[PDB]
Amino acid sequence: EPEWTYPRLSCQGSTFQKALLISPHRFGEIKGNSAPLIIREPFVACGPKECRHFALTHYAAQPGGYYNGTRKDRNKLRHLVSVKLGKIPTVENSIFHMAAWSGSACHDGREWTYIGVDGPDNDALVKIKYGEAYTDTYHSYAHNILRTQESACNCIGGDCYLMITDGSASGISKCRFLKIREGRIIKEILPTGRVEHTEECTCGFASNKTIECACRDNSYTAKRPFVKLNVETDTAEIRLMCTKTYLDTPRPDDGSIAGPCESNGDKWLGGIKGGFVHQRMASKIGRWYSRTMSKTNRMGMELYVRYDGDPWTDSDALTLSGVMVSIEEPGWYSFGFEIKDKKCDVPCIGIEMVHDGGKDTWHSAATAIYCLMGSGQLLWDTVTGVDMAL
Amino acid sequence: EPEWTYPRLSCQGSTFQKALLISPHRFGEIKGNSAPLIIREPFVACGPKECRHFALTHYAAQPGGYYNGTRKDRNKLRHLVSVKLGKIPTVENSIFHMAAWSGSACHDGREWTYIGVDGPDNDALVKIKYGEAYTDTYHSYAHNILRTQESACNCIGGDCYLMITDGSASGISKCRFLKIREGRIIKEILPTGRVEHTEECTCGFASNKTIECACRDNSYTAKRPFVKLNVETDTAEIRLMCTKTYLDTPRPDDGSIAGPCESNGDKWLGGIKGGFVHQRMASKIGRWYSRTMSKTNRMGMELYVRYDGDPWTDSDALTLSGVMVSIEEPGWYSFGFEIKDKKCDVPCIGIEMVHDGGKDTWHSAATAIYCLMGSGQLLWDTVTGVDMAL
Amino acid sequence: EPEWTYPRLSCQGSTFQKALLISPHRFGEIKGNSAPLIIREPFVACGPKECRHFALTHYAAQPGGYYNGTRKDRNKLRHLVSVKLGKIPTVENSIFHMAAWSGSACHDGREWTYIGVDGPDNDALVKIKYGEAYTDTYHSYAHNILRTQESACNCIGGDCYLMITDGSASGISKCRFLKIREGRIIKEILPTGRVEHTEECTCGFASNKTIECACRDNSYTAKRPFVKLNVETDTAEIRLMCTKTYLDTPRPDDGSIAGPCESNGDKWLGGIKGGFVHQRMASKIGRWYSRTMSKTNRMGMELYVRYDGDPWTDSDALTLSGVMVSIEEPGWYSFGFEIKDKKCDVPCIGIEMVHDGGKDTWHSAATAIYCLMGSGQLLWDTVTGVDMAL
Amino acid sequence: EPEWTYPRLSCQGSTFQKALLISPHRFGEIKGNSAPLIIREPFVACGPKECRHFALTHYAAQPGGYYNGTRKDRNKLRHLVSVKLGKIPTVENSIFHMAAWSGSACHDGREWTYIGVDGPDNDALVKIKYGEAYTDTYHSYAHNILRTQESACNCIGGDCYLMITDGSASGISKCRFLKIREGRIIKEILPTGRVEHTEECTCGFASNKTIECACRDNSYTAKRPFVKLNVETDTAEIRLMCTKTYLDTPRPDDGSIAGPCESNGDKWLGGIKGGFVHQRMASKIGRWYSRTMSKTNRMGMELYVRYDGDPWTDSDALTLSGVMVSIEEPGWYSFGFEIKDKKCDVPCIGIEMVHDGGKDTWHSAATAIYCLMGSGQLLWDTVTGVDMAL
Ligand SMILES: N=C(N)Nc1cc(C(=O)O)ccc1N1C(=O)CCC1(CO)CO
Ligand SMILES: N=C(N)Nc1cc(C(=O)O)ccc1N1C(=O)CCC1(CO)CO
Ligand SMILES: N=C(N)Nc1cc(C(=O)O)ccc1N1C(=O)CCC1(CO)CO
Ligand SMILES: N=C(N)Nc1cc(C(=O)O)ccc1N1C(=O)CCC1(CO)CO
Ligand SMILES: [Ca+2]
Ligand SMILES: [Ca+2]
Ligand SMILES: [Ca+2]
Ligand SMILES: [Ca+2]
Ligand SMILES: [Ca+2]
Repeated sequence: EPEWTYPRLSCQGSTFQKALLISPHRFGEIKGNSAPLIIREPFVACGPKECRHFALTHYAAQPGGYYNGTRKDRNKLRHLVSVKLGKIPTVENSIFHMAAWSGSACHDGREWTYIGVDGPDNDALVKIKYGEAYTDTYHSYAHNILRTQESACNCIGGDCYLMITDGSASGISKCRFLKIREGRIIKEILPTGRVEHTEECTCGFASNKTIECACRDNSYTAKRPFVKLNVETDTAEIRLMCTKTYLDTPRPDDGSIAGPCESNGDKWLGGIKGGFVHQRMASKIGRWYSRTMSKTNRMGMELYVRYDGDPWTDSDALTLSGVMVSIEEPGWYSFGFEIKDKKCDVPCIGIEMVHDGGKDTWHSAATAIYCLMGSGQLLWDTVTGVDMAL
Repeated sequence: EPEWTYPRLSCQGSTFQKALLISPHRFGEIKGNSAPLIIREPFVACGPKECRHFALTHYAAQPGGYYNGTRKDRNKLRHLVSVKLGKIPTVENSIFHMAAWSGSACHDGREWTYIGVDGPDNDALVKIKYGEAYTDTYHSYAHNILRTQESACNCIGGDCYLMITDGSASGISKCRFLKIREGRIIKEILPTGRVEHTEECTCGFASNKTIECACRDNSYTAKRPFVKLNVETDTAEIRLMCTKTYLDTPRPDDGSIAGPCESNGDKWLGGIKGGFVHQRMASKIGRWYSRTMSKTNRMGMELYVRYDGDPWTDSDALTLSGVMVSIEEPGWYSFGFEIKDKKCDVPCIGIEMVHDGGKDTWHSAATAIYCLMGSGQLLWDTVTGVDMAL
Repeated sequence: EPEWTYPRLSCQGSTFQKALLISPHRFGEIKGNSAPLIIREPFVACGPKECRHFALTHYAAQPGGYYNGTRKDRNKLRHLVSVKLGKIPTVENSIFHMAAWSGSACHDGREWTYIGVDGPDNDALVKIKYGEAYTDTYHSYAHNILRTQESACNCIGGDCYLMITDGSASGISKCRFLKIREGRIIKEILPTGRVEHTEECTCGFASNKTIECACRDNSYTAKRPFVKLNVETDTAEIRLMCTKTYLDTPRPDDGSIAGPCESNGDKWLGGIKGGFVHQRMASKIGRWYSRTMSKTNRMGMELYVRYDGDPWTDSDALTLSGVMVSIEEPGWYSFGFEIKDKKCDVPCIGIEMVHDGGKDTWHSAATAIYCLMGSGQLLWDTVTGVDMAL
Repeated sequence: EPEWTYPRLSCQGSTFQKALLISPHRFGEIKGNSAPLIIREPFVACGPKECRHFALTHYAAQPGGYYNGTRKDRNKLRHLVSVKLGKIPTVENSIFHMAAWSGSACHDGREWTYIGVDGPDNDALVKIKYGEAYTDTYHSYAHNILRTQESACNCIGGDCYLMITDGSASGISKCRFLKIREGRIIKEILPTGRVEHTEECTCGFASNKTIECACRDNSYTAKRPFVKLNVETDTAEIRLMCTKTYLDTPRPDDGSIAGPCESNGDKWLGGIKGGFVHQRMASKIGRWYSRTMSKTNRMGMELYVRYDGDPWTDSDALTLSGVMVSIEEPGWYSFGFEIKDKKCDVPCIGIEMVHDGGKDTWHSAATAIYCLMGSGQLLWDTVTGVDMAL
């Protein structure tokens, strides 16, 4: 009988470097003989023995004949699939866990937990799966597209925590947190503080007592709402990050937003999921973030870091760590996960590189990875190498 | 040495929701690069560690060149194949267990048992397989298409029970039950009661002492013959279900059949295999059934439920639970199986969604799944998303 | 540490029935999307946990571009490959063990032993492989196409026995036997008796003290040379079978060969590998043989059996058991192997069904299987279902 | 908990024979249905239970649409992939370990260690991976294409040794050695002696105290620099081999280079990685080398051997052992690895057979293997069997 998964100290290191790239459409030529699935919202989650590359497929492949609708998000064909990290997600390589248009997954040291959301926008549903068995569900509370993270949930000692949210994308979406255990929701936490809008949270353990999240506000601010969940008391609390380096997209020039740490500024309506991961140290804490290069568009991607301080009250601009993707290459959703080494965890940042060619063609993505290893500075940037017209 | 499989209490819950969809032909475009097998009569069966998606292939794929004959049922090329639940049944993903045009399978907690039927219609044969070894056979008694369930057999404490049947589809087909153990038939039970016609039974444990089956009568009634097998004495007994919600197809308006619980009514010649599964509770019993939406055609699919009572004498109409498939989408064979969680069994209903385009083209099917999870009502319906002309 | 494999009593039963068919070219249409390997000389061998389908590929696939030369036998591209029994041997499904144009394999209860032959016809070489390591070799003695069985070698208590042969196909080819152990040849046996010609032997355990073989004589007789190897003393001895049902192809009418059990009769130059397997009983011994239906051509295939007696002196015609393949369907090489059940061995007969369309096109084969199971008579025959022009 | 890997005595034998060939492009016809990856610099490395076929892919396949650039070496798309030895490295069969344009790997008896190099030529990076976790990095010291072996690193008792090098290909490239343990570099050795140029080293254990390497000098000599690393003191030392059979390409006639063992002779600018492996004996040492057949071009490949002596001072010409590849067939990079049998190691020599058709088409390679087994002489040569125009 295996033991439960706990957050440990991150491995020694001080910089991020190009780790691996997964460009399934470098094989989808009309001339080729492969069949990569058309997907979006990819994310990596790892257990003690393996890392898995999850994603949301449109139950279609390239080359294929159902490209129409792949640019849309919610529908009755969307499914959450996954391949082992390092394998091209093809029709046969892949595994379909369930039907869903929003999802998350996390391993608890013993078994996998898959989360999926599907159903009518006004009464959607969150379905928990433990291994091969469907174990539970959660209903919509705001009755407007119940959705989840699009990144790994976080398990500790057997209890897993997962952010959920219901509401308008241009209005109010108060997020919620579910304390899931062995597939069954044993609790539902109501966060305190700034909650006008909080979705697509990238959560991770800052320690054995706290989980933090860098989220997305789609209608009020270019600042990223920041969650701090006290695992010990299952209580949460949110409030806009205070640094000058706004991590959302779109966003105004750094420092452009006048006022205290709670000022939303101009709506800058819209947003994007941002990478975020922790570097746990015996007496210090590293916080790595990623943000698109273009301020208005999803192009490029840079890495930031800030050791210690309270993101809630620290307005000091973050430290630039590197360019993971140039402005000529797509830089869309991003996320964090942590590989488990023998005695330490390895913080990494995955990046969704969408191949957008309009609604008239297929719409898929590549997944570039970057992990903490060694010292110095980020050396190389990433490219998908795909030519959509093939 | 593993221990034997026993039926346990179902997991807590009170509604069925869309679980997973397997549409292998969403990848069989002339333009694509995949190779899904052309099949029919799919069914899921699970062991303690995994669920497998079995089916009957025509040893052909799409796109391919042997579409002629795939709409026929019995032949020398038909084989029983299976992939793990969650994988697309393709030429390479699949495993061929044996040659057969009728089949069943069930895991006994230790090893898989595959059942296959093939041979001349007048002297067909039932072949039992235990793991990789061919272990036994059973001959035709009525000498007219010896056939079996097309759904999982049920094992308890090591002994597995399987319904078989021989006879005319428009005449008399007295079914039989085989008590198989470790691949060898240690008994053959002769059911009592209504037996003029009883085929394609969907059986499952109602408890540790009884196995129940919702079967098909192809020539006498629109009511479903109902089997109750006393596992403790290996004795059976059949008699037409008594509810007003006739579960066969075709069928007349509910309550249309005048008379007592034994009235067959108009022949309504023909039928279809219907889903059926048990929800075991400490002091109550849930019985879930499925029936096509159209009364005359195999279109649509709805879920029913009836807690307690004797289906043999209860004429009270079943309770509508939801629409798993609309009348615009194919709703063919259906069936039940139960996923094994750590401490409870999860009742599910699989549905065969055939892609019928006439005998002039390929004839294959998708498999939509629905499982008990959480409460409330069924939220979403299922679609194959396939456009046969591609 | 696993224990060594020993021959046990066969499972109870008294007839052979169609078990499984492997027609990889039912997916090689120019229109399809699969890639089955072009092969020949297939054979199945099983260990305690799995059966494997070995064969000799021309390192080519259908559809493909290297069909020229596939009808030839020996060459520098031929490799011995294998897939698990039940999987289609495709480019990706397959595993390449070594380069060879003649081969054999057998599992000893602990690890697999692969045998391969390749090299110049005048100085060919036999290479033994144990798992992933190349362990030994044996040189040509007659200096004319050193070749081996094309069926499984037989291991007992850890020592494996394998027939080898060197010589002209139309002249003298004295076969030899190698006692291999853990990959290394610890002995070389020189058979006694009739040895003018003895190749492609189908060997199997008649007991814990004797291995028997039905072989092929390519230039002297239509009778099959018969080997009896005393495992206990590692001594052999050969002499033409004495039944009237000649099992070679070509062959004259049964009983046509005048004289005693040693008469070769007319050369009937040429031959074919024939199926042969043992049915071990507490006090009786079943011997099953297969022979093409046509006397002059490789078409059709029938099953024979003879309980007890000495094939060396028994001239009584064998008992016809059934038609595994009609005269309209190809019936080429055949062979025997035995599946291992929990407490008994299951004798089976595999059949090579070649798709011969001349040297101007591809030349591949299907593998039909038949195993002992239950009683009565053989019910169905086998067909490849392949239309070479697709 | 498994124990550490140590070098043992090689298995008994005295000759090399054709073992296995991996020609993935025997399936890349425009007409076929397969997808082999376009690669280069292949190499095999084995652990106690399996051998893996690593290589450097251009993230492209045949047939495909990105053939331009595959003839170039360094780029942002190159990745180190690997399949189990015996499987065709296809898009789906393969696993991508990391992004790199130079690499190495070795198993330490417990877990795999993958090494990859990528980044700007002037500030490249060496990334160590232990299983699924990124563990360490090493920076460029000469600031000119930091690169590594292109063959397996060598682990002993848990510590693994890997040659690295930085410098000009036509100038000075002083190589370095990294003592890696559990993914982390615990030491960096600076070799003594001739070091003007030393790259692409083929290293292997000559004993439990010494690792030897046959390297490449790209700008000064046709003689192969020879490394001897004292594992016991982690000290190294290099000096040009002294035999008359120059093993580099290009090279002048044997014995053409006048002078003592340290004479570089004419630049013969350029080189190639050469095969080299040890045959450990109780009291003797076999050293096997390979060298292209043509003196000026990468065509053909022959095997050499020299028992005992000091390659540093022995000028006696090596003993010709055989022709693994004729002058009509490509003979490019070559390398050594050792399969692990139950009680001994099996020395083998892999050969890279590039399919060069100019920069206007794809550029991929086949991998022919040869291993020590039995006695006598090398019997057969190897051919790719590929016709690039298909
Ligand atoms: N309002 C949103 N942020 N929605 C949203 C926006 C985008 C985009 O801008 O590209 C993509 C997907 C979604 N999503 C959906 O459409 C339903 C689920 C969800 C991703 O799983 C949001 O979590
Ligand atoms: N009389 C029947 N119910 N036969 C039957 C009917 C249909 C259909 O109406 O679609 C499909 C398959 C069968 N079957 C066969 O043709 C042989 C086996 C069997 C399914 O495995 C019946 O169990
Ligand atoms: N003389 C023979 N029997 N040779 C022979 C004949 C045929 C045939 O008639 O179809 C096929 C293969 C072979 N073989 C070869 O060509 C080399 C090896 C061997 C099969 O592995 C013979 O064992
Ligand atoms: N100077 C060299 N020897 N470079 C070199 C030469 C060739 C060739 O001549 O064919 C091929 C690859 C490389 N390589 C590169 O381009 C970067 C890494 C490396 C192989 O991994 C050299 O180790
Ligand atoms: Ca925003
Ligand atoms: Ca494939
Ligand atoms: Ca009916
Ligand atoms: Ca003959
Ligand atoms: Ca040189």
